[PDB]
Amino acid sequence: PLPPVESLSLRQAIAQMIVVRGAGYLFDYERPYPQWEADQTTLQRWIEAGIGGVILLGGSAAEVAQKTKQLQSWAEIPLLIAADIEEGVGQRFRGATEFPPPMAFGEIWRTDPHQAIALAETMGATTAQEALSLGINWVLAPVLDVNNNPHNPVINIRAFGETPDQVSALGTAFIRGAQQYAVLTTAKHFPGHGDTATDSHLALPTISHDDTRLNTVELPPFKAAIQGGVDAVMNAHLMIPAWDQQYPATLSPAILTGQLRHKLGFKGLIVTDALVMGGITQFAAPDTVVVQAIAAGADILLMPPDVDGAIIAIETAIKTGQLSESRIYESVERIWQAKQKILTASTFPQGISGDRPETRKTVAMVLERATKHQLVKISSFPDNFARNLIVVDSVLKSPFLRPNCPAIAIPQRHGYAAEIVELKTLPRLQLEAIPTLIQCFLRGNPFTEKLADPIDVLQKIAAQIPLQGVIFYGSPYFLEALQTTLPEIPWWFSYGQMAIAQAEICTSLWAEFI
Amino acid sequence: LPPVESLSLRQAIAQMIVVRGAGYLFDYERPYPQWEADQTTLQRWIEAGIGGVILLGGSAAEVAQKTKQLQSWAEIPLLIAADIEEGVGQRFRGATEFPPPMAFGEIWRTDPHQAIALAETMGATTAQEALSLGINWVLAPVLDVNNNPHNPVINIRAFGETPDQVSALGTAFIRGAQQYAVLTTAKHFPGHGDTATDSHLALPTISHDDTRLNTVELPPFKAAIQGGVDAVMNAHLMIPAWDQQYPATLSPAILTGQLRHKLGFKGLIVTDALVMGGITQFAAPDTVVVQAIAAGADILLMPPDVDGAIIAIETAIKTGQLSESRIYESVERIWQAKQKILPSTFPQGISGDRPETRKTVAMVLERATKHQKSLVKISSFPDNFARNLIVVDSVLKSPFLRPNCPAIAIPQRHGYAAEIVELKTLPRLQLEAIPTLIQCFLRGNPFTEKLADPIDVLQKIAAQIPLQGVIFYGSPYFLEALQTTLPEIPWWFSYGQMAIAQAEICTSLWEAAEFI
Ligand SMILES: CC(=O)N[C@@H]1[C@@H](O)[C@H](O)[C@@H](CO)O[C@H]1O
Ligand SMILES: CC(=O)N[C@@H]1[C@@H](O)[C@H](O)[C@@H](CO)O[C@H]1O
Repeated sequence: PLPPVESLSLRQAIAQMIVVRGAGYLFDYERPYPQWEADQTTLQRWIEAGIGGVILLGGSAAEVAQKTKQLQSWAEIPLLIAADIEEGVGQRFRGATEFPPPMAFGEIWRTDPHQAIALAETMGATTAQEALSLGINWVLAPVLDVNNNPHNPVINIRAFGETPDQVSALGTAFIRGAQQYAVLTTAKHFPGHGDTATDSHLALPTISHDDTRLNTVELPPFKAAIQGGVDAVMNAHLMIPAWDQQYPATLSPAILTGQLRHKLGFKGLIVTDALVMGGITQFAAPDTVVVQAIAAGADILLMPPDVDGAIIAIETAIKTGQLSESRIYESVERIWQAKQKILTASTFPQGISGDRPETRKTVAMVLERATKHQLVKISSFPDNFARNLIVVDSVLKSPFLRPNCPAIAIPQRHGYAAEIVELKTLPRLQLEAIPTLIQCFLRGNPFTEKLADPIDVLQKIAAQIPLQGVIFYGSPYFLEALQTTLPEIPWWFSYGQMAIAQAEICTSLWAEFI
Repeated sequence: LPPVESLSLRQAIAQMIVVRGAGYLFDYERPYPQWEADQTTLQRWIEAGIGGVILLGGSAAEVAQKTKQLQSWAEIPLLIAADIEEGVGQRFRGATEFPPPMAFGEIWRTDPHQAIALAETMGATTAQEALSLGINWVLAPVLDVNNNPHNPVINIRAFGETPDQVSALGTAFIRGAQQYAVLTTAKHFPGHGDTATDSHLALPTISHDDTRLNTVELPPFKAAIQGGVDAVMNAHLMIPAWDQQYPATLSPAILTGQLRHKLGFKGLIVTDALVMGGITQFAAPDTVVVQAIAAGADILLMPPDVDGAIIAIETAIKTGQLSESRIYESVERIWQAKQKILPSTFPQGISGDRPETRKTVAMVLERATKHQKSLVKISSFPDNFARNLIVVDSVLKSPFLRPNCPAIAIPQRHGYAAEIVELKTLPRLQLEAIPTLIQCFLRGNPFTEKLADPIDVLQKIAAQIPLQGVIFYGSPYFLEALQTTLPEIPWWFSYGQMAIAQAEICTSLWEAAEFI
């Protein structure tokens, strides 16, 4: 059960407003990012001190099930446990179901809205159901950003489309689908990251548009989701000069309170986007940030750089009259209302879809319909006489490439043998001139300063080398420039980078056990 | 367990079979569908009375789920095996990963007493964590003596280059694991140590006489037999001196004569995986299986066709080419082992952060390490000014490389930006000229045609580039060539490829805003 609010000490109350960051992996030494991800002693200590929630990245699903069990066992007040699963729990945690990125659904809506809505619906339902089963009760999604800028490095295919109505529908469908289970759902990133070429992880972006446009494009998904009863809204770190010329949205009273809590009438959790992000740490000190953000009306501080001193800063702000105890508890009340929703509810593996056919088919359907082509069928050759050239953003970021994955195995049956290189390395690579297939896995994500421009390196290569064809996985936006730069060579494209998206494409083109 | 005679001849036969499966809970997750039984097949074969399963892949948590699942379908408890040579964590992450056996041999050169005590800790921690996950059959230690520095498949998987060295370390590992109820397996009799040919690809030819075999190859295996190793796995090797017509796997002279009789091994005699090209190029799947049992094997590991093996056996019993009493002899020995294996529940039993365990791993890596000069430091540069060139065998085969791993992160802080490339791509890559650090993780393993040989391509790069240093992880065998061919470039070497090994070496060369 949940204890009455006023029974908390001012410190326990403040602590609730803080969400820290762990790893899915059980042990300290497995942590990929020890700078940002607390160890067990620090995590237990925080939870026993009343920390409000934990956001987890990394680990197999079976592990997260084990982590969240452990984490919850240290908590007197049940923890909000969040993970960013946009593409489905499978995106974050191997062993759960990964869906194709939202922009894939975007396609289907253009052509067939009634069906697109319904897929997003079960996209949300399944995401919501598997999450509960891993012990994750807070889904930070849907992304409601309207992507108007082909060059947007951070949002890109994470988005349901380029127009507000497309995004409105497909985003509320997802919320509707998840609403079938008890998990918080999160609209992000207010008031939309849609238009920039700049990534707020790297630096502070500025969207120039005025209030008229802002209500015309950026806002409606958000309006829709709030009327929808989305549980939480995560703002981005952005300069919105038409609303505030001083502060980024994270720190602005006019934005978080004036525009959002008041004008749009959002009664849920206003959540700062991660507070360790380059965009914001560059703007102000970690303590200025926490206090100013609460001032601005944020209910939840997501991943503050210094947690121990942040609580202390808020305590000191409260004594110096810069904030008041009542303010803190208004935030607790909202936190209670959401912790109330999550307490009503799955034991791993039970609830994971797995080999369940109905799910596998839904994933395959979405890929198929969202696909884009020129039909053409390419050449076959004898063993290792040809080259399957796989080009990826980073190799440490390419989990979708695994031994015997369709993108490798299939072109191999046909004589092309795989070479895997990073797009940044390619230009400096001297290729044997032999029939060659190029598959680029490239898309936008967090920590992408600018998108991939394979077109130049490719044209150089079409002249140097006998291209059979080029497959693009991930971002669509470079097709326009591909058809224009190289009409000669046929191309195929899919939104999915995953094994089953690979299988579909590669098939259409036509011994090791350990 | 039920009396041995309660089993139908079909179930007796079935106990002699161990099939391959993946740790991942679901079918679509299997990286090797051809060899790895889907969940339906696995359930059918188990209910038919199959002897055991061998698992590959999955995190440790994933695997505990799997094994619980598999034992539930079995009336006779299954042997469940994985090849955890390097610690359960080699296979299923989340469990403990030890540096490879050779690193223990390295220590043994200068300080045998420690090296033996460390090896025993490796054995005990490995048995302990295995039990935790539901893995009762540890296929290890490898007893091969690696004489041949060019040996592709064994390489650093061996505890060393001499019989006395392997016997000591190998038996320690055994005595360590003997603190828990698990089967230990010696591999791969009569030792895969000296060949340049990987038996996964082709049938190795072994020209050594009987005397040489007893001098080098065998003595480790005897030490383990007197030490009580529960099972002995045999290699597919043509040893004419022993059998003119058959590989070790299919030869009664070798398995029955040399192993069972001459060495008096009373445990499980296990074939090497029967899907390997070394054996399959030799005979049809059904001949292979019956000739295997003929020669005295108690366990048929991963027969290429399972259902067809059982038929083929039943038939040969009819024609009396095999014998029914001969099937129950092997079931006797399987009964003896299963008697033993009859734990604790995951995450309990997993060492995790236990500082004794973490220090053991760290000490091994640290005492096994090699560097050209007493101590040397590398220059530092401004951000993204220099090059960190990571060279690996295969990118899909390199799980020790993850985002922000020390090998990437540490040089990064000193201004060397990451570039990852496969050794096969390297000689064709024209390098930008900035001071460069090269780290190649290259080692012997299953499915290796030839040992990766960087010496030539490095030498070419060395003349064209301001090379700061070369670091090798894995196989030691090219260091002499490095030292001779590039005496002016400082080098560092470590047996381990994992985070902790990168961390150690890289830190020593000198003295991120990214969260997702
Ligand atoms: C614009 C953007 O990348 N937003 C993400 C947000 O979805 C996520 O929840 C959090 C980190 O977990 O902050 C950012 O990394
Ligand atoms: C020479 C060699 O490496 N043989 C390995 C053996 O180590 C392994 O235990 C077994 C089943 O996995 O068969 C082969 O893959």
